[PDB]
Amino acid sequence: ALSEIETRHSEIIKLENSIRELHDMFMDMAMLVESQGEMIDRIEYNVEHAVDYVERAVSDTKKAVK
Amino acid sequence: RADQLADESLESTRRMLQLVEESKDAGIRTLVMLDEQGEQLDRVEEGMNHINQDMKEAEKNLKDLGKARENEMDENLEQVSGIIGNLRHMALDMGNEIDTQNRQIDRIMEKADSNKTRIDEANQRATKMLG
Amino acid sequence: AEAMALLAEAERKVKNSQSFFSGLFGGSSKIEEACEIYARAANMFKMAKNWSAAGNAFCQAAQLHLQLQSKHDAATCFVDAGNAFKKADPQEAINCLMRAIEIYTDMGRFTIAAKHHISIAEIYETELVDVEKAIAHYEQSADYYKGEESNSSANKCLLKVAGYAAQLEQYQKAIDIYEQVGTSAMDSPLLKYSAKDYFFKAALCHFCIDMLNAKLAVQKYEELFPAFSDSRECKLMKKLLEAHEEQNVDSYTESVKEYDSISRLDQWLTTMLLRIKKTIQGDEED
Amino acid sequence: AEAMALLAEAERKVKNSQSFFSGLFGGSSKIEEACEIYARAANMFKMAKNWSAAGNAFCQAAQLHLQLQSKHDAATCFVDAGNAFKKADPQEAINCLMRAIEIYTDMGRFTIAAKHHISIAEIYETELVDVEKAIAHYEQSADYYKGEESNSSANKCLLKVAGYAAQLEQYQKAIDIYEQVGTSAMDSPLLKYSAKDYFFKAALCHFCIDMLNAKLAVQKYEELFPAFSDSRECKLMKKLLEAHEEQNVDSYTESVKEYDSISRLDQWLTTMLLRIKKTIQGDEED
Amino acid sequence: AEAMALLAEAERKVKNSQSFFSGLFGGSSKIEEACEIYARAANMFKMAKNWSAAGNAFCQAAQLHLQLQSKHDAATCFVDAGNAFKKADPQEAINCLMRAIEIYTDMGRFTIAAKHHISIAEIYETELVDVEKAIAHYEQSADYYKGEESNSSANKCLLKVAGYAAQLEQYQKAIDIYEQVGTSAMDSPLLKYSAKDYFFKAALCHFCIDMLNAKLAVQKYEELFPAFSDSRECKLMKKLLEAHEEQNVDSYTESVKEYDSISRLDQWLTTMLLRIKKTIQGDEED
Amino acid sequence: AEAMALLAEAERKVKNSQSFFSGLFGGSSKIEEACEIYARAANMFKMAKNWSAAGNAFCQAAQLHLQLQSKHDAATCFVDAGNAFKKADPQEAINCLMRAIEIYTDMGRFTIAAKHHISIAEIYETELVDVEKAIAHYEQSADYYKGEESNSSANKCLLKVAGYAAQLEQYQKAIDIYEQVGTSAMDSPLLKYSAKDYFFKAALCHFCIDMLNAKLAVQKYEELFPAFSDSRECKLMKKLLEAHEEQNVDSYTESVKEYDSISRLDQWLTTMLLRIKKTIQGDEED
Amino acid sequence: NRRLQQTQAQVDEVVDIMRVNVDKVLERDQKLSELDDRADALQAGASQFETSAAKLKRKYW
Repeated sequence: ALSEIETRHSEIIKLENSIRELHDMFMDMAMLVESQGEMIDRIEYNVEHAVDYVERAVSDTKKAVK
Repeated sequence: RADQLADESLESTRRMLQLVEESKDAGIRTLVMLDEQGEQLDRVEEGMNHINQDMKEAEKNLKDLGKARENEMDENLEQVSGIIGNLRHMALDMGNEIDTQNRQIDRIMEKADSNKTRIDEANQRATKMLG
Repeated sequence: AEAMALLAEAERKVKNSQSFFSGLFGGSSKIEEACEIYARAANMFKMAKNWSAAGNAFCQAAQLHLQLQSKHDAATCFVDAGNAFKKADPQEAINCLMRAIEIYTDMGRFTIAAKHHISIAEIYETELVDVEKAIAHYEQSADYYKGEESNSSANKCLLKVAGYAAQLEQYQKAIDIYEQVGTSAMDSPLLKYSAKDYFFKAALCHFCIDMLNAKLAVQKYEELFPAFSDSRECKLMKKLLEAHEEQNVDSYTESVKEYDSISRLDQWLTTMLLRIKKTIQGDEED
Repeated sequence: AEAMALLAEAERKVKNSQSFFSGLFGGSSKIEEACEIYARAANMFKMAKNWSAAGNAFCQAAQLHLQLQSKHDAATCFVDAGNAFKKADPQEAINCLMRAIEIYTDMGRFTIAAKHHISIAEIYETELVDVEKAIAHYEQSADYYKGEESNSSANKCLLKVAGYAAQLEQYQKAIDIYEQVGTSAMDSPLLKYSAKDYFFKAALCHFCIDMLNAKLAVQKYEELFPAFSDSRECKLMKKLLEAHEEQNVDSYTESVKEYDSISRLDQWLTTMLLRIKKTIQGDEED
Repeated sequence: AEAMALLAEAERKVKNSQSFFSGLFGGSSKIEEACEIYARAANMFKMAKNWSAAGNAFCQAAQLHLQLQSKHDAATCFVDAGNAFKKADPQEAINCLMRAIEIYTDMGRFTIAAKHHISIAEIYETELVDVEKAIAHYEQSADYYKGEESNSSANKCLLKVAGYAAQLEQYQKAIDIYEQVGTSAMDSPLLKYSAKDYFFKAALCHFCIDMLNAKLAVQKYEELFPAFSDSRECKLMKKLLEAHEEQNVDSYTESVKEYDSISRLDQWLTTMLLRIKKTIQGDEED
Repeated sequence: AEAMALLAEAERKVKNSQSFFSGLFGGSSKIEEACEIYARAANMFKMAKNWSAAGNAFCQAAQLHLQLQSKHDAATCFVDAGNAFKKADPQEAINCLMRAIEIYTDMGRFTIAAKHHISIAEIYETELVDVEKAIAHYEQSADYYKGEESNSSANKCLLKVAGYAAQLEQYQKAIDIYEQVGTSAMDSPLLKYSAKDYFFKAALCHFCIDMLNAKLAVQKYEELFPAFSDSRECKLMKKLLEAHEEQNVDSYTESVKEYDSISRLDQWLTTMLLRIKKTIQGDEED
Repeated sequence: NRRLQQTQAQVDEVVDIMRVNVDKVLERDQKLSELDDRADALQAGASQFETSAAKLKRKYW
């Protein structure tokens, strides 16, 4: 009976639908997580060293009061 | 078109199995990357608590200084459904690894601007009593 | 080692100098010492898992820290106090946070003011049940995020506002919020998907209207029938609109019974769907 | 605590001293004192949400800061001013940012210069509606990102450049940008995924090219039957290329209607697709 | 250049001055210099991959750094030493870390204290196999994370505690942990999915139960086949409860054979399933 | 504002003072001047798109800085120089980086050292095409990552090492690397899924062994049957192992053609599978 | 229709978590960028602090 085989169909496509769109979000995600990764590399970097320069600044201030 | 709909929609579920498989692997990178990001921040805070101290001392030192078709079909979909187990292993952990860090990042930005100010004041009070 | 000992010493030193004690200078150098004391006490109170004492102690250390001029680290102390009372058994978790925001606020640090502002409304709702003030907070906070142009965060807050606004019967004021957060979400194609639920919510909220609004909102909605995401938005709404306009608490509660199969309903939806289900019966068995 | 009062005090102290008021040494602490004043005013202005009064206030404080010897925190103030004007009712947001970048740039701070540069081009488009200059900025900024070996941001910007370039008839310059952003994308197996859409966009863009500029760029693509991600990129393209080489505005309009079933068509694609639809019809009755 | 030389000189300078050399202020600049020395040695040792020497050297520089009165930067060194010994040849990996936490803890930095606390229990388990002490750490650490309202990490620890609690026969104490970590997981619609596995584990963990404690836990679980995720949770559980109540050590063993098809069984599950498989056999002879 | 002028003044000042110029003190305070000079010039050089000049300029400021005793700000500059030469037209983009690591390494900053170490081996391969030195760097770098318990980056690098090692005919050393990276990946359930491909590679890699080194490696693999993931690993391998132990290069070339469906064969695989497709034929015509 | 409706929403439920992922991951991107403008602006003053702390060294040491 087509009324039964046709019903199955409409349900599978509408299933395929919601699918591909969701998967789209997975892709964009990996694309977003990446951009953020390279941006944090510069953050930590500038911060890490920022602590190195200050570490030398404080070491001098301490020896500037003795 | 029975067989033309039970196969095309199935042909997609097959092109769908890999999809979530491809997104799962792509998601794994988010796992290893958000894990690396969490580590590289543990040291940031370390350097943030490092500056917090030194400044407090410096400031004080300056004061002291101033003064079987469906059987397989299902298996292909089951794999897509099982992947949720991996999709769960991601969104969760990192999803929470997000809060902990963000709440920490703000505490990092503040002190970051805090020390900045105390440096401008220290410099001003220092200039008036320079060589 | 002993908290009581420190709290006491701290007290003896936390007091504006006078007489031969003041001499020429006196203030900051002392009050700070006491701050460090109370902090050291609140610490052991926290390891001992007494929290309450730890929190009240942080309140002391913080207050004193303000008596020295250094508002920043102080406010952060209030945050520590808040985390204490929060994970503790007494209240005050609300006061410490208000005392933190007043500072981040008049200081000029609105970004964080809103960061803790949403935490505040989040406690004032889940605990104090004070929804009116919670909403006032979610709102003012969203205004700050919007100020920083941090759209996303501002939307998170707005979503909170509207979401709880519909629960407090404020349906119209909700649909409007959904409208605004909708026109400010299509500018970014990274929210395309998201733009749906908004229209579904805004169309579900009813200020006891006698027809459209919703029939007009579903119309304003731009869908592409061969769509996939959108299947979880207007398509249902239409059926609901028809089930509403036509007093039939059998075609509405049924369509929601079917929809609850392809898209599980959350507490929110259910609450409102039932409210509508009641408006229908209350127009029917009347 | 009155802004007007502060603004007046600030002006009263912002002036190079001489004669009796000078004494011997000038006083950068004065100009800076005035800066703190204006800042304090701009803050309460942003409080009451007068923005137009906050922004112009920051400008003052900012300008004065330069008269001191602190370009850094000054530029940051210019940013505060830009953020104000942005979320305000007047303009100036463009001037403040240009005044900010001149500083970050001459200071040796390109990372940040580009961070605000993209914001700029984003304003000159979403607001002033001046894409011809916006693209210019999206580009120079992508160049700065490309200098900091920050492939990511560089590509985001390039994508903006080409994206709006196609909308400004610049179809060829668009494919070129897509080619570059495509070549410097395969190197990293992290972009392999999205690397499809680039080829689809590029092949779609046509500088009125009367040939197979795309049919040559469609085969250049490395598609794979089993690769299902690919079925969402060139597979359609080929079918479109045949529908153009035969002036059949029916096979193309049908293939796009079918493709809108397996892969939704975003606003962009739609616009360009109709542009090609016209190149076809137009070549029929032309 | 030579580490031996540095280690020696570091010893020469690591001593309170005296006579003219001391003058008026010997200061801690010397003890600190020695610290920089030993660190410089531990460094080349870590390069040569001698680790042992590197670690012990860091311990030296660290201890001296304590003689300097700068706990923070010291503790971090203790961590360096820990990272050394850990991925080294000798032991001490446990010692350094304990000496690190005593500092982060007394200092008031529980956030980082828990960070190394979990690393500790992780080594005390994957190496020393001192489960009873590891659980104590995973737990206390989870308490700290819970205090920092960092639900995340707190749960990451609790899961460890319960997970390794079932291995120590502590089945009831395990299910309870799963109950708590579940209750403080429903309040957040961001844990809806995982909430399954918890109920599966808790329902599996049986403290020699006889009633329907699991049938009751599975009932507490709101399942609706349409909320499909659940399939990988209780659907099996019920079948297991049936094969258990029917003392059929064939249906249970068949069910574990089938479920291992729809959802693979990790180490944990396996071991426990066999324990239940024995409770059935031992009941068959009852 | 002229770079050409600054480069001159910098030179005129970079020189160990003496006589009157030295007065009483001097040295670092003079060399530092020339340092910021060259940096100031390098900036405008990078502004005029003269990169080459900018890079050589940074090289000057850098070397001089070393002549002041501040390896830190120096190495960072060397990196800036590398960033210039890289996105420039000359070379030395490899020299600057080496000169940077020699500093980050001897200084003790292995974390960041490996951070640039991988960038180095990445350029020495995508540019210089010096796989020999490339592998050496990818490796040593992974060793550093392994020291900082950064299992993650460590394996990323190992994967590079083995990956390109199989290309240099180093099949055996490759499988060994895959074994190591495999034993240090199962401890982390966050990698179990990917752990398959490792065994697939290690089994595909053949150091001209005619035995069943692979039939033994495929057995060492832990697979059940209903594994959604495992379908992309050994299942094929066995079919390949049989097509070899029967000198039937027709079932192997067919299996690679079929498997190429459920899982697209990337470059690597193609090359090795061809090196396996040849051995069989060569075993036939022999 | 059995397995169909079964696998139907099985993903419609996975379509939600990503809606949360894409957002929670984008909210971070902007926050980190905010720290990039402050953290650097901080060390920017550190360049002054070092020199300033040195000038104090030649006056009291």
